[PDB]
Amino acid sequence: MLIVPYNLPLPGGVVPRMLITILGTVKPNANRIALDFQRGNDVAFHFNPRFNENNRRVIVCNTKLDNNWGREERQSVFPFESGKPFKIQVLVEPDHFKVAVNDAHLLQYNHRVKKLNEISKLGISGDIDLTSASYTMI
Ligand SMILES: CO[C@@H]1O[C@H](CO)[C@H](O)[C@H](OC(=O)c2ccc(C)cc2)[C@@H]1OC(=O)c1ccccc1[N+](=O)[O-]
Ligand SMILES: [Cl-]
Repeated sequence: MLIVPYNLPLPGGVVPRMLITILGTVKPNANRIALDFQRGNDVAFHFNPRFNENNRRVIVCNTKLDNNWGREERQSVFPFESGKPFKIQVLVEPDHFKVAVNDAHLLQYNHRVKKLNEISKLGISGDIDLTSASYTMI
């Protein structure tokens, strides 16, 4: 078990066939989770489950450039449950991040930040107990 917020270094950034696995349990009164794939201060890929946005559950994805949030991509398919263990897998492909939760495909997010080899940190934060965060080459 790790202390959140947690920074996972991604040395030399990400590359196609890099599979990032995040294992954790959602806290019982969860409001939000965030994965932030960072290129310095920019967020190439913000993955943000929201448990209570207007009494709905939604996943918000976005990019932050020069400290400005861009256009949101939203997904109502919401595989997280308060109190339950999850696995998030982010598979880097040539043109998008592919996200599967609990071995079920969830969403794709097209690369807005092009410099994948400079996306050198993943921030993990929010209402989770973090069990592990790691990556491998498939
Ligand atoms: C102004 O809205 C932004 O949309 C951005 C993407 O487009 C980011 O999701 C932003 O999240 C943050 O940057 C953020 C929020 C809180 C903390 C502690 C750290 C970062 C932020 O999101 C929120 O603050 C937010 C708004 C409504 C419901 C739930 C949340 N939320 O889960 O924080
Ligand atoms: Cl870029």
